[PDB]
Amino acid sequence: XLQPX
Amino acid sequence: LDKVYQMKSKPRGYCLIINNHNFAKAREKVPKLHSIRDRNGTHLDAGALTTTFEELHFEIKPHDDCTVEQIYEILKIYQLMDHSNMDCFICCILSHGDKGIIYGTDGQEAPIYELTSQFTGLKCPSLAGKPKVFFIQACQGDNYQKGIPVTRYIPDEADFLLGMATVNNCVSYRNPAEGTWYIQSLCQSLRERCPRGDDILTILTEVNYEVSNKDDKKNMGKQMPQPTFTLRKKLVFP
Repeated sequence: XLQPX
Repeated sequence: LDKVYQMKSKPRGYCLIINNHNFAKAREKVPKLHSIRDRNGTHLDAGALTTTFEELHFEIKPHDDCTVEQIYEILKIYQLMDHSNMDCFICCILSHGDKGIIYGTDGQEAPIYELTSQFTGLKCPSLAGKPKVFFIQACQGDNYQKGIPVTRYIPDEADFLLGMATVNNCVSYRNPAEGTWYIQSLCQSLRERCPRGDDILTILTEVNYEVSNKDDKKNMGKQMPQPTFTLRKKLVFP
C-alpha cells in the first residue's frame, strides 16, 4: 500500500 | 586522465541520516497536517544507507525524529566541526516535504537551500574543495507524475551534489514493507557499482532509470528523481 512522502 | 575527488581518508567523512518517522507533533500542531502519516518503512531506508555507506568507510551519524529546530542545531554542530582530515560530507534527509522544503516532525518547514547552504566554502572552510552530498527523500508537492508509453579560488557553492527523490511539484513514494523507491534504488546501485569504480553521476543515472520504471497503479502514477550538481570532479567511493 504505497504511501506519499 | 579525468580529475577525481580524493577519497581515501579513514573515515571518508560523516554521513548524517536525519530520519523522520514520528509525526505526532505535526498532526497536533499544524492544522493542514492533521492527518500526515508516520513514515512507516523509513527504518528500512536508514538501514540500507547505514550498511551502504559504512561499507564505503563513512562514519554514520543517525538522528531520528528531528524537529526543524533540531535539524538546524544538528547541521550547525557539523558545520562547526573540523573536517580537515575528512575527504567528503554526506547528509541524508528522510521526511515528508513539499515544494522546496522538508518537514520537521513538528510540522515546521525547512527550505532545502537553507540546509545545504550551511556547508558552503565560506561557512565550512574545512570542507572547501571537497564533495558535499545531500540526498533528499521527500515529496516536493502533491501532484502525481504522469506516465507515457515508449593559489586557486573556487566558487563558494562548488562541489555540491543534491540528489532529489523527485522533480519539483510531485510526490515520491514509500512502501512500508520495503523502504522508499528512491533510497532503495540508490543503495542498490551504490552497492552494485561502487565496487566497479563507477562515479556517482553514472550511478544516479541508473537510479533515474530504475525509479522511472516503477508504477503506482492505483493512481497511474510515476516518480522521476532529479540530481543537480556543482561537482567539479568525478565523485567515486572506492
